[PDB]
Amino acid sequence: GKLSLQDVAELIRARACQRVVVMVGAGISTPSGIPDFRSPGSGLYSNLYDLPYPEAIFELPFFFHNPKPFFTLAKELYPGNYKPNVTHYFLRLLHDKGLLLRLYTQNIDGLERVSGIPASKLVEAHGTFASATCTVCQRPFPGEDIRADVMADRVPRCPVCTGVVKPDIVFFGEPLPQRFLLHVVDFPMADLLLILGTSLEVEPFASLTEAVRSSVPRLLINRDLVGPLAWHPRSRDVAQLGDVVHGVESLVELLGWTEEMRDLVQRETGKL
Amino acid sequence: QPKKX
Ligand SMILES: C=CCc1ccc(O)c(-c2ccc(O)c(CC=C)c2)c1
Ligand SMILES: [Zn+2]
Repeated sequence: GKLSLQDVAELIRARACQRVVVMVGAGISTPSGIPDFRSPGSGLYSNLYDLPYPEAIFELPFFFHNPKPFFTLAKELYPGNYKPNVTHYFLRLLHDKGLLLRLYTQNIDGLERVSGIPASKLVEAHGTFASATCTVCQRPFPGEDIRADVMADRVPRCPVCTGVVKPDIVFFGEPLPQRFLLHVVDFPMADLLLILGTSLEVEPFASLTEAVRSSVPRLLINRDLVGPLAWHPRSRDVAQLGDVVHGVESLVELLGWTEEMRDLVQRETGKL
Repeated sequence: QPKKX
């Protein structure tokens, strides 16, 4: 009696589901080659000055003491270093087709933006490298203005007060962005929830899977079944388990979007 | 506003 991946594909294709909310995480970053920095066994914590525990890289107190570890990751992730993958372009096609209500990302690689999805459709829940702020005088800076420093392994200093200029990444204990709270209007309005490439381990993001209406399908495309969905399953849940890219590729096939995907990707490659 | 996590 359960819904199938194909059932969900047909609802989308028929515009029966046309207000899709999407939640994404690191599983869509790793196909682009992004370091698996959410994994403590990432070769990143082999590079990394002297870091007491992985999470310190996004702790303000540690950052003020020693911002070099964070800036090593910043250099790694800075705009232009990585290209969006087929998962990102799938989401861009969903937008293009008039089906994307909102995409909530826990990622900081900016690949959703780079795929061409407009900012109106994005909730960058953990911030962005596109902009930075001085930690002392609060002066805002475009990310290009600290690029040369970041790429030269220099800690960027404010020209006004010599405070450290910190990319607009959300650190532990900081307010989530204002746009996060769009969830209170978006999730109740969604007619489909897609959960792509997230272990749903980082709270409070993981708990949003419960905020869709009880009748709305929730489709998980992920290597493994994730607790929030599984602990409290609903009758219209669907799980496409396996490599996230192969899962999206299956969905694109069922949707009939293979050619439109090729056209899009071909059109977008020049820009990068 | 709610805190990261
Ligand atoms: C030759 C080395 C490549 C290699 C092999 C295994 C890894 O986990 C990583 C890796 C993954 C995510 C990361 O965040 C980092 C840290 C940056 C050097 C390494 C790389
Ligand atoms: Zn300053």
